[PDB]
Amino acid sequence: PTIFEERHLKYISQLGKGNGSVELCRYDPLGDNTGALVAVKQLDQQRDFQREIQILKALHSDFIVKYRGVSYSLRLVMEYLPSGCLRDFLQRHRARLDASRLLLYSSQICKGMEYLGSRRCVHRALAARNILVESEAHVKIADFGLAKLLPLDKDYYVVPIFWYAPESLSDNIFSRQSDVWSFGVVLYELFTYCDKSCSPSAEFLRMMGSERDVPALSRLLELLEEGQRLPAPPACPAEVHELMKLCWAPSPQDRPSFSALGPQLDMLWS
Ligand SMILES: */C=C\C(=O)Nc1ccc2ncn(-c3cncc(Nc4ccccc4)n3)c2c1
Repeated sequence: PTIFEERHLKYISQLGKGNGSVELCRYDPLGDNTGALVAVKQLDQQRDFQREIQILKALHSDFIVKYRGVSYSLRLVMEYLPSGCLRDFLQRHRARLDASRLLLYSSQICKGMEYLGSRRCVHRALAARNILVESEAHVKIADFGLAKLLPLDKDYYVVPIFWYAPESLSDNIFSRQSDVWSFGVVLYELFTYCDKSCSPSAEFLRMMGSERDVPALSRLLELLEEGQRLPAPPACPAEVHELMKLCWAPSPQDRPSFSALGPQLDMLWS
């Protein structure tokens, strides 16, 4: 929880890039390569980094990536999770992993989302690509770039689409209930071991009979209105598929809470 002097941050590698980049650095004030490793995020967006840091300063959970401080143009310094993105990890260790492990990860993501809910924080971005793996036994939620704190008196706000709840698609509405819908897509992703051919984009594009890279918002809404949903992945226990279907109830108030999904996933693992 400190200001990291830029001169002491020794660049190791680029971890990711998007809309924005995350760099693996060694914080070496001594200058003898004994210092701890950190992940440094760097970028009209002064308002957005101000928004993101205010949220991250306030989160303290073993299931949410730890905010470590700042460095300087504002840079955000976070803990580094050595096993990287869940999407990469599941694809590389598929043969060595099992349904038990995916239930353990599902339970941990659900605990972090319960915590975010307790802070009236909407994550919005939740997807396997922003879940990070600390160790074989532990994952954490990352990417707070689109996160938002709800007002005290309003449980929603108005702002890829394959993780979004229908109200987000049709009315630009986001809430903790739309985060539950996205969590259902994450459960789907975990159970495919993040396989590219069965990704939410690949599967929804097949279901919609699309012959293009970019989906049509109107067609996805039509498919969802019909009651169509992502199928149960081959590796998927029937119990988990039922939980996904609940997260995907068309009305937000009819979706389960993370506090209700959580013990169920925990038990399936245990
Ligand atoms: C798959 C990319 C990757 O390996 N990324 C990554 C690995 C390890 C790690 N530790 C900490 N972070 C981190 C820290 N703060 C923010 C972010 N932001 C994002 C993570 C994942 C997707 C998008 C943004 N990551 C990483 C990141």
